[PDB]
Amino acid sequence: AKADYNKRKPRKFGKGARRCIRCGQYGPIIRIHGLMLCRHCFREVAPKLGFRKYE
Amino acid sequence: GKIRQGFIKRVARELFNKYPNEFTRDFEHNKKKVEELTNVTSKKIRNRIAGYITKLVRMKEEGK
Amino acid sequence: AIERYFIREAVKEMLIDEFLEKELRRAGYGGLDIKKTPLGTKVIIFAANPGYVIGRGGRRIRELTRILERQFGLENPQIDVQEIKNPYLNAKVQAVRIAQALERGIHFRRAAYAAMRAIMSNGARGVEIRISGKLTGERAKSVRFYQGYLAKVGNPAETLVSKGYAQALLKLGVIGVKVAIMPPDARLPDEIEIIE
Amino acid sequence: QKARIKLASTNVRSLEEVANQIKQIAERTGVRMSGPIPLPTKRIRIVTRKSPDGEGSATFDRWELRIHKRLIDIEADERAMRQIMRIRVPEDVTIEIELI
RNA sequence: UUAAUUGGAUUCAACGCCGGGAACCUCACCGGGGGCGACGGCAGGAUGAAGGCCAGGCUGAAGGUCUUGCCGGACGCGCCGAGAGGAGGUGCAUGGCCGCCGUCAGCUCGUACCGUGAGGCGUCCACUUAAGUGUGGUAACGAGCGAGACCCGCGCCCCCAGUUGCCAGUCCCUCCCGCUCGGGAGGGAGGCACUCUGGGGGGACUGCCGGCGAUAAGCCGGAGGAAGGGGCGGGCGACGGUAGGUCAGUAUGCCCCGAAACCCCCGGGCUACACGCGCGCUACAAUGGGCGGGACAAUGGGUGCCGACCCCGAAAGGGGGAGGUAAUCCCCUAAACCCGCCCUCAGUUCGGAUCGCGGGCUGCAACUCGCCCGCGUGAAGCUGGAAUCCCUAGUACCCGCGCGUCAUCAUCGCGC
Ligand SMILES: [Mg+2]
Ligand SMILES: [Mg+2]
Ligand SMILES: [Mg+2]
Ligand SMILES: [Mg+2]
Ligand SMILES: [Mg+2]
Ligand SMILES: [Mg+2]
Ligand SMILES: [Mg+2]
Ligand SMILES: [Mg+2]
Ligand SMILES: [Mg+2]
Ligand SMILES: [Mg+2]
Ligand SMILES: [Mg+2]
Ligand SMILES: [Mg+2]
Ligand SMILES: [Mg+2]
Ligand SMILES: [Mg+2]
Ligand SMILES: [Zn+2]
Repeated sequence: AKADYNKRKPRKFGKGARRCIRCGQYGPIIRIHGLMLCRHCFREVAPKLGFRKYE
Repeated sequence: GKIRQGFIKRVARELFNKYPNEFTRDFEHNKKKVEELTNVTSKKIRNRIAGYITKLVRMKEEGK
Repeated sequence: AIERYFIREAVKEMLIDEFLEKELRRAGYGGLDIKKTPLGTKVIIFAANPGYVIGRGGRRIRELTRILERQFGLENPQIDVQEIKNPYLNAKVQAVRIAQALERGIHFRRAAYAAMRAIMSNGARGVEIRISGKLTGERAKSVRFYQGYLAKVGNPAETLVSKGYAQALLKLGVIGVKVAIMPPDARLPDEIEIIE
Repeated sequence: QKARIKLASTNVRSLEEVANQIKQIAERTGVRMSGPIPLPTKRIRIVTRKSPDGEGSATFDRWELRIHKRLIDIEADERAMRQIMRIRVPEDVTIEIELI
């Protein structure tokens, strides 16, 4: 089989086990309360989610 | 700097001329009158306006 | 616990809204609403050209329902299409319209002035439009159009002014369009009236 | 023989409306209801770096989400139980009913 | 220096920065091995295309390929266009976002007027303010954005509410002490007093008194008060500039690669080491070190999880396991501090770097290159030149704790 030379391994931990659900980046993922978003993407969609900057 | 704001002065002067015989030299009476005669919702702004009106009353009574 | 439930629902709406915004661009998309009923979900879509959304007697609404049920987590969806309430008071719609007008080939000054004229005619207190990109040459530039009353900073600017942003893809690159509009019913803190 | 009702919302006014409707329903009938007890508010706070790159002074955003809660106890009476079962809550309010 | 030690940032405004605590992945670097061309067409193709496999060689391992023959039925990279994809070049082609000038007080408009014109006036003068914040005079008279107003929290009082929060008074039962006149501790009834939790409201306005200034704007000093003169701490950063940073978060033009610069797998590297520098931790001891004993928190978090309680072990740890989707159960009986004894100014009973042997946990994997425990060993350091940093009140100094990152790992960031 030649298709087996393109599939990735199913990792369950490490930096490679989590991707942003909006841009697909690895790395700075916010894992709080089940969010899966980069620190970059969270800033520009936070008002739509109901967050506010009170202080 | 305790500098009074422009719109406070403007509204206070407008209220004073419209009802000259409505305000006294007592802060509480003026506070209630300002509360009832306008649509102001901020408690701070009401106090500023009432204080300036009190000053105006005592200043005109003295005759400048 | 309870916090995880609220966050999970908010993300679904954000993803669906972005997908529809990218998908229904030619139909003048203007937001959505999701309501939960014991039978399923009522999904209301606001647009300016419902014909494009429906797409010649079905064949597009069914596709959208299938995509929503499969790709996203909506159960038993049911899509209704309505009309935008105040198109000239919505900044997103106007920004997208200006971007499309630019993509057609109109000079940016004409588009900006036409948009401002229409918006002010339909009863708005103030409007501002900003256009940035490679306008008239290879050195980038920004221009700004304005008239009326508009509050830039503080809490009232956050909660009263409507804002919108859009991208225009031309032959030479992208052009950014920003629009801000103040509704006619907005009242600033220092506007006090004397009761007669 | 008593029912316990839990309410939660991100908008305080809607919560008050639902609580007032339940209180009026209990008032229009002879039935004792323990008053709406306010439980502690949930605050979700997230702090993030502002810049996309790493150059410049470091500045931070503090985003916050608030969830308000209420608790009501009422004795199970079918004449009033149906009335509260048919009230329609706004989409941003969560309601849960259990019998104890 | 190396096969590679991937790249960006260099005064303030680069150097615990890119949330950058990289064992694999992340990854972009080095050695090696495989896979990929929608759609048009050319050779070819049921007399079977394209594709897949039991065993055994090549191999780090591999139907990847070869040997050995079995499979299945409609397309066809052996060829030409075209295309997918690109952490490949360009931040001096762009969008968006961010730092700095700067939370500084600035930047403009309508009509009139002055100058041939570029321009000027308003926006100037005196006093005043944290402020182009105000009061008077003026060829100016009036407006806009910024400042202020606005939003969140903290401190004082009132009303409503009484569970999963609170326990003062009253009643009953049980157990202790100086034998019980008296004083304690649990449990059950019962209650919303007190604390707390969270909705609404009150309260401060230069309002009152005395001076200075002009009798204006304001300033200085007192009473009463929980609070006194932006009450205190935060959020929100105008028109523009900086060819400042980012195309290596995402979006995007042009140029390149396009059977490799695309997609996977294995092993290395980013962890090297004559040396220069930034920010820190631990110390150089008595304003202490050791041993035994005694006290008092808050913020947050928990189902891929927090785990009380019992048993085994010297420790690190191991075997069961109540309750918890949480004001209910758990993390969770902090340290600095106080009392008693040993050491008495010494490279030491100061300091704990470096190294030997042994025991453990996470993980698919612990050598390169993880963290913890026991015994042993015992480096420099005895207060620091020229220089130079932070801070005005519950602030600085000193002391620990929580969350982020996270299978395991905190001398870090954000908070208490
Ligand atoms: Mg480097
Ligand atoms: Mg770090
Ligand atoms: Mg590491
Ligand atoms: Mg690696
Ligand atoms: Mg630049
Ligand atoms: Mg002239
Ligand atoms: Mg001049
Ligand atoms: Mg001003
Ligand atoms: Mg302000
Ligand atoms: Mg540059
Ligand atoms: Mg490194
Ligand atoms: Mg020692
Ligand atoms: Mg090792
Ligand atoms: Mg010494
Ligand atoms: Zn992202």
